[PDB]
This record gives sequence, structure tokens and C-alpha cells, in this order.
Amino acid sequence: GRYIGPVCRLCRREGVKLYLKGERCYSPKCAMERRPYPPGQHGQKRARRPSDYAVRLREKQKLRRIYGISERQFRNLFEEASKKKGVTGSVFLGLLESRLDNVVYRLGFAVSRRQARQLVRHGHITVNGRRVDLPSYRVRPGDEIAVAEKSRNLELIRQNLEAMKGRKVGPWLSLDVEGMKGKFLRLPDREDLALPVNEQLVIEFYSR
Amino acid sequence: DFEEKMILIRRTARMQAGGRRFRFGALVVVGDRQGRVGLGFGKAPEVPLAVQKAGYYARRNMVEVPLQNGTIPHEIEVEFGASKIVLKPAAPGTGVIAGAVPRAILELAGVTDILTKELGSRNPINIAYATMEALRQLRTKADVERLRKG
Amino acid sequence: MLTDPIADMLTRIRNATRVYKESTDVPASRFKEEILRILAREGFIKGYERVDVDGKPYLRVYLKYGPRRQGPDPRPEQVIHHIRRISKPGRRVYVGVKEIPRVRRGLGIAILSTSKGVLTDREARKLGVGGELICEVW
Amino acid sequence: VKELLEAGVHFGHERKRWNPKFARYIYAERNGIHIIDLQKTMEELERTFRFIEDLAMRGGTILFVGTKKQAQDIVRMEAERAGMPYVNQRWLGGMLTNFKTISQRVHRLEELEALFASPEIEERPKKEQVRLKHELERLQKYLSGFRLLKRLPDAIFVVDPTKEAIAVREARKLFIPVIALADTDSDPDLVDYIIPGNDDAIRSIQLILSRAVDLIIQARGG
RNA sequence: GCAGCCGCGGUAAUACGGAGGGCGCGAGCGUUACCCGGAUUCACUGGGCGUAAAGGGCGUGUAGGCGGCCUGGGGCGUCCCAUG
RNA sequence: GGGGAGCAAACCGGAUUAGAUACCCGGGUAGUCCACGCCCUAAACGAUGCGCGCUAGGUCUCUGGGUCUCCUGGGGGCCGAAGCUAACGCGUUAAGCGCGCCGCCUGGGGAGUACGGCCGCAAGGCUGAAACUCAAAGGAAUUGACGGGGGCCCGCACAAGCGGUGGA
Ligand SMILES: [Zn+2]
Repeated sequence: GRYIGPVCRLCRREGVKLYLKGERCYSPKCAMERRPYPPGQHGQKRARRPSDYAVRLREKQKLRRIYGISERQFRNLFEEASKKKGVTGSVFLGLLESRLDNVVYRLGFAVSRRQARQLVRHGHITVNGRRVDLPSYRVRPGDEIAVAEKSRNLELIRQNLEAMKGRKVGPWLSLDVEGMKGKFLRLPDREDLALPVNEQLVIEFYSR
Repeated sequence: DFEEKMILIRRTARMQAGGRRFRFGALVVVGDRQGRVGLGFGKAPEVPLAVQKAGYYARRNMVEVPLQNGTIPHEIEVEFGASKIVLKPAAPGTGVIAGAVPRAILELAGVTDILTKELGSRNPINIAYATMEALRQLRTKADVERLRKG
Repeated sequence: MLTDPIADMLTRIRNATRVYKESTDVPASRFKEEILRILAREGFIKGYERVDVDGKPYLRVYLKYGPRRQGPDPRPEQVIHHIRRISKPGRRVYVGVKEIPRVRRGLGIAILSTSKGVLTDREARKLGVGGELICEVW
Repeated sequence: VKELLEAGVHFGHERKRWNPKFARYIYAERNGIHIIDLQKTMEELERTFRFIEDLAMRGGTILFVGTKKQAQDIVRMEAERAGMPYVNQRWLGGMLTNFKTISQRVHRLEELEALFASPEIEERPKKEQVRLKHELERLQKYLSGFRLLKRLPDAIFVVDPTKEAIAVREARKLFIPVIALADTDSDPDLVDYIIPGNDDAIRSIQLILSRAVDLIIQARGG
């Protein structure tokens, strides 16, 4: 059970916009537009001061839910990130942003993160030449993450790239829309990320 | 400017004939995320009021804190009669590692990664008080040179 | 009986500063002399001269303090906050060079006694030796 | 001005009730009395007076306080003679830690002074009359000098420090300089600028302040 | 009836039982049992003994532990190098 | 084994009391005194192991040396710097800053018991658990109430007084 249930509800739990559905979470409706209160029968109620724990918590989740990844991997990552020489936080987002499924999203070969998954599990994705269905896969720098010849004439993908002529790609990424390709340049830097989170809290959380 | 943070509040009892007239206790931490951190013990008959009181107190007992790349320039253990506190500097990426109280105090000190540990009696009050005289002691490589000169 | 010399010394030192005396006496002895030798060159104290008290040899260790504080209790920061014997008698502690300790993120100092003589952690390491780690002081 | 070797005045004061720390400041015992090394006192003065001069010409204020019975009348005099605030009668707990709360009493004096000049005097109860008349009386006792305090003083000239340790304690915590005509019984460790000297002797306090206030004046230029 | 602990329940239960809702985790989640941990609560790191539990009712001295200043020999402990 | 004035467990009576196998009164044996031998515990208490060095003084006092209206050594007290302590408190007679070395503690109750061994003439003692069971037991201080504790002060509260109810 890798989640998959009511979504732009979490956009609502956190109180920060969670780009979980893409188009639409741009139309007046990631719900945060016009209904910022959290879910539940008590959403509209005055909220008490959140224990240190609470914030440390809620902020872990914010990270997590964005990438939509079962705690088990998420925590695993964070573990693998503690073992690397670096800033225990920045490196976290490192692998976090290096997952095949994410890449595709940033490459624009998909409306949303979720969508990207399917694209991967269904195998519409080339990676340095061969297809790949395992999203959790880690895209090394200098890999041609692309689309299967087979998938190119797709009503979805097509309509997506059409949009790309008009949006810059992440600074650590390249792509040749014309040929529907794209390369992973180098691990993105914290300064390069946009995310409305505070790693520090996340780290701080994993020491309880 | 200054960010008020609430350590804790307790309600106390003073006795009298036929009643237990109460009294409220507030503890606040105040600072810049730069390096000045106040700390007050505000007592009053009404909480919002005690809080408001503690506020005043803290803004006065501030402590300039040396700040090498986010951490504390050198370890230190400080006994506060009861509670003792270990303060130990660490590398970026390690994040504050203490509890409620010392966090609250360090957090506002702008301390970013650091290694705590509470020992002996774990009395918020004291612990806090300790984490203060704790910080108050820290001295820079510079500050020390200046100290043994001539 | 006087069971540990150095120990006494350190304590006379410690015990004097705390009350704020200018200088304090102390039984002389080549060794004790080499420790005081360090302190002053390390700057924890002014210095020390050999002396005779009613016929006996003594070492006048001259104390060093900080400036007069402001506000209440203008008791000057002490140049020597901390000072304790590490290796005591009946629990002697010798260290290997690898094992030499870094003191107060290297703000304090450590003094051992190597076969190449009485030294500072820094010196020792620069010197590639180890020995009886006499004391912490910062 | 600078003043002689007028030893015909503060040679020594207290028996053996002294304060060890005061050791540096004494010459010897004679008939069971500590006698203050004057050659030294001179070295102190040369400093203490150096300080005040700095204050005076810099245009600061110095609060004179001495509650001792002897100095009583002389405090009043000297401060009066100087452009200064003094505490003659009694020292109130907080004329510095709690200045703002005290200054409010001043205002009371200010506000009562008025009514004892306006028409609204007898015109209104006579029970209150006295009830107010009294309030003035008392105010014009304690705050008689304290009135000149617009804000906190740049320094405190204390007479007998160990007696006023409160007033010192205060100053000490607000970072305000402390000057004192101290002797055997004091703890020099807390006087920013001391002046080792006999004090119960009217001739002592009378001289120490004279030359002190004289100095203050010649410093401002009048 | 709940319950790890403090406790909750005698007609107004955020603590029982159901429901709506919510949090957490997901082919899993709970429970029990056992290890280390928190516990510097056996304390080498890193504890104590006036009243909190703790000085032996006192002395005597056996084994043992511990020991003053200067100079030299030996170098066992101890430190450094190489090597297996 | 000797001794025995006074005192006095137990025990005999007396009064007190709802009762008194007690507190009060009168008697009284062991015992209490001595010698020899055993017992060996204790609020055997500074409730504070022994020894050495170091850290402001003031004052009272025992005692010794000195050129003795002051100095200097040793002991017993009270107040007190720095410091320490949970706090009371401690403070050169350390509960301060240090080294040596010994002893002892490790939740309460169950237990100073059980079991085992040692010792003793016996009474007993030394050593000394656990099962079970409880979430405390515990120190010092605070504010209160309270004391058949204290000091002081009030009210037709008592006294002093007049007049009444309780009877019909
Ligand atoms: Zn949405």
C-alpha cells in the first residue's frame, strides 16, 4: 500500500500548498484556495500551540508527503544520508531528488509526481538506453532519462511537452524536447531547491 | 526583532483560611536568531498576565553568544546546585540535540547544530537557569588570547 | 602525610587565585619547576622565581588575573578557570600519542611528562611522543 | 583646586572592626586603632578627583548621599553649594532600581506644592487639609534633594559606604560609578573611586566634600 | 468496563461501549516475551554517606595500598620507531 | 562469693477512673556497691573514619613561650570572606580546595526477620536473604490551619450590677 487515496486534502493538512495534482492545483482549487482549514469536523476550530514534537512531526510529513513515499523508504533514505560525508540535510534532499520518478517529474515528462510513477511502472521511461519500471531507482549524474520510442506518440506525454516550450528546467537538468530526452547534470544544491520545508526540523525529528 | 517562546507555565498554591488562593508561573525565552537570549520567570495571578510579565524580565537578562559557523566555540558542563548541563559543539548538519528547555534556549541563541545532555535533577527551572550560566561562560579563541596578554 | 606534591601545588595555585592573591609560595623541586615553567610560557601566570623562606627553598608563583568587571561583584575573570591533576597516584594514567587528548576544543592545555621531557599536548604531538598525562588546565 | 597635606584631620578612624580587604590602605595600629596611610590616600585622591573633574566639565550629575548623623548637615550643604542632588534625611530602597516608581512621588510633591498656593485650599474639607499638609511635610524631608533628579545620575558620591551598602548595591547593579569617603570598615572592592579616610569626624567629611565640590565648580568654570 | 504509569467511570465521561471525524503505519498493524537503551539507578568514563539509605561503638596494628628534597646507574611499568 | 544505707522491675496494698493490669501514695524482692569471671549491645551522636597541605577575619574562653597595653603555639565555643549545600546549615575545631587509605549505601514494608554458620552458661549477639506486596518510603523548607505552647490586644465574653426564662 503505497498510499494512493484522497489527495489535495494533505495540501490542506499542512496549510502549505502541496503540488500533488499539478494542473488544477493552479486553478482556484488545490483547495487551499478558498478552504485552507485542515480536514475533519474540527477544521474550522482555533488550534492550540503545537508541542516541539508536533512541529518536528508535521514538518517531517510535509517533506515526506510531498515526495509521496512510504515512511519506510523515507526513513531509510534519511539513514543512508546520515552515512554520507556532507550536510546531513542537504544530502537528504539529494537522493530525494535523485529518484527516477522524481526526475521524470522535473524533466516535465508528466503533469504531477504521482503521474510520473505510472509513467515509470508502466515503462514509458528510457534510462541511459534501457527501460526502467522501478521508480525508487537513483538517477546517477549524466544519465539520459528519456521516453520509450514506443510511448512517444502518446496523447498524454505529447500534450505535456507541448507545454514545456515555455518553462525553464531545473538548473541541474537539461532536456531536448524536440527529441523528448533529458540529462541529469549534477546533484542539485540546497540553494537550488524551492521546497517549503526546513530540513533542520526533519533532522531534528529523527533524533527522538 | 525578538521572538517570545514559552518554556513552561505552572500554577502554584498559597494557602489561607478557607481557600487555596492560587498563583501562576511563566517561563520565557527571548532572542534574536542572532545571539542575544533573554529568559524570565514571570509570576502572576493571571496567566496571560504572568506571561506578559516574564516577557519583561527576559528582555533584560540577555546574553551575547559567540557563534562559530552556527555552533558553540567549546564544550562546558555547568552545575546548577541541582541540575548539570552538558553543552558540546558539533558539525553542521547535526542539528540541535537536546530537550524542550535547552532547545528553546539554544534555538533562539541561533545555535544550529550542537550536543546537549541533561543530568542530575531535571528541574525545568534550574535546567534552564543552568543552560544560561552555561552559555554565559563560553569564550572565543579570541576572547581567551585577550585574556592572557602582557 | 603529603601524598602528592604536584597535586598540592596545583591546589595552592587553585586555592590562591580564587581568593585573589598576587603571588603564592610553594615547596620547590626541579619537576614542579618544569610545570610552572609551562604555565607562564603558556600564559596562565606571570612567572615564578626561586626563593628561601626561613631557610627552606620555595617557588613564588606569581598570579595573573583579568580586568575589573562592571556592575556588581567586579571580581575579575581568572586566567586559570580550570586546573586539575589527571593522573593521580594509585591510578596513574599514561597516554599513547594517538590517545593524547584535545582540551576544550583546544583552548586549554594538557601537560604530560614524556621521556623527552615535560610537555604540552601540542608539543608532544609535534614531538611524536606520549607519557604520564599530569594535568588539564584551562 | 588641589589640597595640601591637611593631616590635621583624617589620620584614622575605626578600632579593630576593620575589613581585611582594607589592608592595603592602612599604616599601622596605635592605641588599638588603624591609622590610614595618607601618602597613599593622596594617590587615590589624585585619581578620584581626576574622575570628578572629567564628570563636571563633561556636564554630568553626581548624587550625594550620606545618611550618617554627622555628615547629615554637610551633605545638604555641599550638594546645595554644588549643582547637585543629595540624599540627606534617609535613603529609600530603590532610588535607582526603582527610580521611575519613586519619581512618581516627586510629582506628588510637585502637585501638592501647587494646591498650597491656589484658591482651592480651605475651599474643601479641613480633615483633608491636614491630611495633605502632612504629605508635603514628609516629602519635603526625604525628597528635598532628590528633586533635582531628571534621570539617573552619572555617579554616586557616597559618604560611609558600608552604611549605605544598599545605595551602593543599587548603583553597582545599574553600572553607575561609585565614589566614597571610605575607611577601615569598608570593602574597597566595590567602590569605583575610593578615598581612604576618617569620616565620623565632621572635620573629615567637611574637608573631603569641600575640596570635592570646590573641584566640581572650578571644573565647570564659575 | 479501561489501564504501561498517574488514573478514568456514582446522569454533563475529549479516559468505558458505538458512531462521525482525525492521527499514525500499510500487506501489514498490534500484543506478549526477551536483549541493550533511556538509568551517571553499580557511577573506569561518570555516584555517594551531618539530617535523605550510607562511617565500622573505640583503639591496636598484619597482609596490602599509598609516600618528602638533590645527584647518578639500571631501564621493569611507560613512550617512540621498524618488523612478524 | 561478699555486701545491702538509699533507691527500686517484678510482686503486695492504697487512691484516681466508665475501667487502670498506669500516671499519684505506702511497702517491697532481683538489682543497684565490691571481687573474680562472662556478656559486647546502644540516639556507643559531632547521628560527621584516620592522616597531610591550602583558603579574610572578629570575638569569648582553657593553657604554654615571648622583648607581655602586643606578638606567638595548642584546645574549646559563638559570628562570619571566598567557597559549598536540596535546603537547615557548614565555614582555618569545614559540610571549603585537594591527595592517600579503610568502612558503608544502591526504593518502602516484609526484616534486622527466615535459613545457614560462628560465638555465649543463658539471655542473646554477629553475619543476613528472598517470595510477596506497595507506588511510595524519605529530607528540608513554604503557607496555612491547629496545640489541653508562648507574648500582647479586643467585644455585655466573665467579673460587677439590675431585671428576667427555667415553675403556673
Ligand atoms: Zn491539490
